[PDB]
Amino acid sequence: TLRDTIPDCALRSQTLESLDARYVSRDGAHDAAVWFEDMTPAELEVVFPTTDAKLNYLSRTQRLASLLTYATPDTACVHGELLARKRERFAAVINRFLDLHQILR
Amino acid sequence: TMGGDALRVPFLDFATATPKRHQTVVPGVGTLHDCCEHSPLFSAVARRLLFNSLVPAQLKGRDFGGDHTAKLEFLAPELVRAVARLRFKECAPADVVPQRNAYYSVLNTFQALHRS
Amino acid sequence: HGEVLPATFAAVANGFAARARFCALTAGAGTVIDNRSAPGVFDAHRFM
Amino acid sequence: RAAWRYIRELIIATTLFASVYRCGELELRRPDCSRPTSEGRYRYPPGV
Ligand SMILES: [Zn+2]
Repeated sequence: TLRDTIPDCALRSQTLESLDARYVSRDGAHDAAVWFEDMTPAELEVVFPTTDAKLNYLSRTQRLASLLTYATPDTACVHGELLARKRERFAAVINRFLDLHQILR
Repeated sequence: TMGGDALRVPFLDFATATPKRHQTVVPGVGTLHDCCEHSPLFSAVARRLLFNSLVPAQLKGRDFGGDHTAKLEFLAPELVRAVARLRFKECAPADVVPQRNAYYSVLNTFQALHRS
Repeated sequence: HGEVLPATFAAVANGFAARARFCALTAGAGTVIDNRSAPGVFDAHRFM
Repeated sequence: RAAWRYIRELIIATTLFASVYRCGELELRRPDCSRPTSEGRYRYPPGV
């Protein structure tokens, strides 16, 4: 009793809105289940087999994407300037963090 | 003497599609994916609603709601009547046998601090 | 002669005797849950 | 050194398990103890 949506649909040649109107938006829809399918692909678990490893990659690619979009002619975005300032300050901070410990010796 | 109602809740064995190699156990709730521990937006709400039971009523404040700390644990009556008719799946038997043990054991270290 | 050798010999041998005795006394017990074979133990190892 | 490492891992894992899952007690024991009584009885108590 109280079946899920995956035993309900059984057909996947359609658009999302049709299925919405046919299974979840009908007045007679019993809607008596909540079960989120596992969407991670095995072709990705076999290489990143750890939530920490799946999060480090998910953050590295996020940083890459945020670098690529900010690097017709508007160019007047505060986020590009913020990323530039952050990169410059990070470079200048690591600069005075290796030399400072070179001096202390 | 027994504290609040947040440290006595039943199982609520909803479901999970994640392998046991990943799932973690947040106290007070069931067993969820591991990604729910690196997200403070959840691991700071599911943990504050627990310790909001150990806190006595003389320490919630001065105008905090009669029965509970409304600023943390309050659901409108419409939302309570709406989530009442929400029903999760049911855990598989071979999976509910150890899930209930993990749940009621990760909670014992709280019903044990409330006594010491 | 001194009473050292036949005392330290016993004191040393008793440890290994007890270890080999505990290794074989538990094999004959009630329900054994030997987990040296791992068909489905990786999940419960990584979770814990 | 590789044995000291495994012993340290076992001890710290047992401590953290006693701290997290308060249900268990986990008396970390050794089989070399428990010398025998009057005759053929060893009475190994619970533990790991
Ligand atoms: Zn912008």
